[PDB]
Amino acid sequence: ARIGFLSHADMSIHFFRRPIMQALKDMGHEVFAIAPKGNFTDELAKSFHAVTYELDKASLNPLTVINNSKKLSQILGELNLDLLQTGAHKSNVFGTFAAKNAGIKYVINLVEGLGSFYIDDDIKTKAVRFVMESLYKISFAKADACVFVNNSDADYMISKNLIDKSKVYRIKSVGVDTAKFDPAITQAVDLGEKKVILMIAQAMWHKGVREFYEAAEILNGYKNCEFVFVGEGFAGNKSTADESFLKGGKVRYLGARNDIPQLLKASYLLALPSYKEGFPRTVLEAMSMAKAVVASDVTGCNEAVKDGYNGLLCKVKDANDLAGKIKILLDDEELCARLGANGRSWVVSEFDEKQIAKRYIEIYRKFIDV
Ligand SMILES: CC(=O)N[C@H]1[C@@H](OP(=O)(O)OP(=O)(O)OC[C@H]2O[C@@H](n3ccc(=O)[nH]c3=O)[C@H](O)[C@@H]2O)O[C@H](CO)[C@H](O)[C@@H]1O
Repeated sequence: ARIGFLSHADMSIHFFRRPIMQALKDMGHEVFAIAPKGNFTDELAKSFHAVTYELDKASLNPLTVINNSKKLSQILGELNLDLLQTGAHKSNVFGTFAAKNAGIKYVINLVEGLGSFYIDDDIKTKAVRFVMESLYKISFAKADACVFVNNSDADYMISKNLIDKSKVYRIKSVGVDTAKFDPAITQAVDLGEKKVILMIAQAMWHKGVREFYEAAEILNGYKNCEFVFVGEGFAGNKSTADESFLKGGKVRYLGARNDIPQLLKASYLLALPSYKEGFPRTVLEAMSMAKAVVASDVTGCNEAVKDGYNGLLCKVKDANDLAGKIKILLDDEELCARLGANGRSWVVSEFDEKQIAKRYIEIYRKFIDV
């Protein structure tokens, strides 16, 4: 009845875990949102028990990551948790070690994307990938189960004998609030009289930001289109576009936004030229808003978008092919609407958050009384 949700970032708790956490709260359980201080901490803290901790999120310095995970073990023990749900690599691995050193009997892991350590292929990153996968063998062994939001990550980690099928649970996508993301009750943002080509993402190079911006240059307002980017940059980050880049192209930059349903309602299609995903939630949000998607033919994207059904797949690291798929849909409105309609139909029947949350709780029921 004391269930914590550990993440390296409060955004995962607030956007992804939330439906699970709200379901458990409603059932009368005490629910903990464990993540470093961020932009959603204050909001999270009036819905659940917010707990913050110091985390060097990207650092790979052993002593930093050891000291950090010792402090986290203490922070976690003070919560007297019955079960901990972790998410993503650093929480899955070091969060599990910390949780077990803290006396938490049950730890459920979650993989929602393999990350940039499977995009980059340099020798340094290949070494880091090997260590992480070696530690996963241990954390997965100490943990009781791991949920996977797509099939490819599960297949892969199984193929590498990192985890036994017995513990693999496949719950496709983290779900989307299809009653909130509902065209009929949403008033579009006013972005003009243009065909808005919308990309929602943190400005990671590995999200395809460069390709989205080059594709904007290539189409250059074709058929009265306008590329729009929603998300945050970060200065002094090799892995990220700075605001100067995000504002300096044939793209309208809106920064961070909370009116995503309204922005999607204003848009003509959603683009996600990611280098790698798990089950992208912005794609789900577009589908729920009955909007067609053009996404990269990469892990995750190619499970959330079926080419010719709810969207079009384009080659990765290829600004011209991304522009081509967008042009195709600009050239054929009746097709673009048909794909969006298929997206809305697919999400309502398989990806509404409420049933997805109930399936997580059925996994928890295996170990604790809810
Ligand atoms: C592996 C990877 O690279 N990403 C995965 C990771 O999500 P990411 O961390 O990549 O986030 P995402 O891009 O899937 O989702 C972003 C979330 O933030 C919201 N948002 C974003 C920007 C903004 O200004 N305002 C706003 O509200 C957006 O509506 C969405 O709900 O986990 C997700 C949940 O499973 C998916 O599996 C993604 O594939």
